[PDB]
Amino acid sequence: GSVVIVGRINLSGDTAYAQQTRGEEGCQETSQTGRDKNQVEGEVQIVSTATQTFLATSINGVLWTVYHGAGTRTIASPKGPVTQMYTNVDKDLVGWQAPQGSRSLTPCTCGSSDLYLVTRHADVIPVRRRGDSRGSLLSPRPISYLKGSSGGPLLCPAGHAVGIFRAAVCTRGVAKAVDFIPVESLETTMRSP
Ligand SMILES: COc1cnc(O[C@@H]2C[C@@H](C(=O)N[C@]3(C(=O)NS(=O)(=O)C4CC4)C[C@H]3C(F)F)N(C(=O)[C@@H](NC(=O)OC(C)(C)C)C(C)(C)C)C2)c2cc(Cl)ccc12
Ligand SMILES: [Zn+2]
Repeated sequence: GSVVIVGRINLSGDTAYAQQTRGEEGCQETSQTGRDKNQVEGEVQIVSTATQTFLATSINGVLWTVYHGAGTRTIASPKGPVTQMYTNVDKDLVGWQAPQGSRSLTPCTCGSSDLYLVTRHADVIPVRRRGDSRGSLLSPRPISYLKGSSGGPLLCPAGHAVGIFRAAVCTRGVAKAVDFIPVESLETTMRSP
């Protein structure tokens, strides 16, 4: 069964918003065939498997997501199922060639410590960088709020990609910090055989 795009999050205007593009009745048939003729748009895709939903971000012409979500699955497309270009189980990283219409985010180079996490609801949460792959939430949020948001981007104030949200540093149901795949790790993945 293929991963299916069910929505999108637009990050290029003055407003971050989500738009749902697929219901439940179509997801299952689209998953079995891997054929989805719906048009793609935006930097972030809301994707689903059998019973789980998460995010996928376009960076350097690749649509990236978490392995813990996608596994080795193909993604549904107008021509049929698309096989992964990249997979790093140790990094929890998967990638397919970006679909037509998906705009890629720019990798951040200003080395900002002030970061913004993008949720599946297109809510933008401020994060302070605490290392290469860690950031603390300025306002701690319960774990329940962050569920279904892995694969989404960490952005700098200029709106460039800093990382991909992978895990939360949880203490008694509260997420105090977030673990992310740095954008320099994605660049290493695209360069190595
Ligand atoms: C294949 O490799 C891997 C697979 N899986 C990994 O992590 C899994 C998935 C990830 C998760 O739930 N993702 C979220 C998520 O939203 N997932 S999802 O979209 O719901 C998914 C089910 C579709 C963003 C979370 C959200 F819940 F907050 N995990 C945690 O957030 C855990 N915290 C944790 O481990 O924090 C550290 C790292 C500090 C110990 C808690 C305790 C919350 C379960 C556990 C890998 C992590 C790393 Cl670093 C490297 C490789 C990994
Ligand atoms: Zn930047």
